[PDB]
Amino acid sequence: GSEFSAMMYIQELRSGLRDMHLLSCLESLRVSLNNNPVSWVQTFGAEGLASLLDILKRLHDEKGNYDSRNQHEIIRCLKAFMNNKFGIKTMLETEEGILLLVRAMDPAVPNMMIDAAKLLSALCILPQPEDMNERVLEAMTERAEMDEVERFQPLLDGLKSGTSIALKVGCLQLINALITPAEELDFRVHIRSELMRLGLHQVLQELREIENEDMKVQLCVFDEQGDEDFFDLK
Amino acid sequence: TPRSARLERMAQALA
Ligand code: NI
Repeated sequence: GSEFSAMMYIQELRSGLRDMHLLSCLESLRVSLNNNPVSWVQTFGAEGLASLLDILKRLHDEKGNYDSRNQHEIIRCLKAFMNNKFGIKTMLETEEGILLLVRAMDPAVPNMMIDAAKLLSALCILPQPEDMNERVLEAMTERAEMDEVERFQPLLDGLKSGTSIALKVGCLQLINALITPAEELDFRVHIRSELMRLGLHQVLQELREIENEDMKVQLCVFDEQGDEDFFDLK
Repeated sequence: TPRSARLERMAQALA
């Protein structure tokens, strides 16, 4: 622990701190969530998570030299908090958690988008609850309306030549996580077609030239699933 | 099924 230190973090996070004071608090909490056992994460709990999500909302609502670092450090704290079942369960109990992870998919902050996309991908493949992919898509829809963009555009932007290989891989990994776990053939075919129409068709040609095994693994999953679906439609 | 093996490969990639 200590257990007392968890309560101290909550009190600090609720205190109205900003800028580098906030980042310094977040960095200390990120270490504690990584180094302490799950029991400590449970002591920090739903209330600790809620304090983190309230700040992240505020950071969006007020459009700050430290904003992008504070948003990403919060995402790092969520990455640690969600590295166990209790954390996952507690995040999925929130009303706004998934939406805030989707709003973290900003390709202009690529390492934050990578971290958030990985967390989302892991939710989608969970045995339970089922159909987390649907909740992710609901939140992508809400973000699209709020940002006035097409809903898959952030994922496409992540695949543009110019981005890091790690971001490209995380984008295609989330695409696969949205499609592959779905039981309904016609839904898989639909989503795939929506991505193709937005521009994935052209992008894929560029991705296949990349000599990176992690990319090849995701392209393989994507192409096979596509092939099976079209087979099943005949 | 082939889809379930694929899901397992996605999980292994995330780990
Ligand atoms: Ni302080």
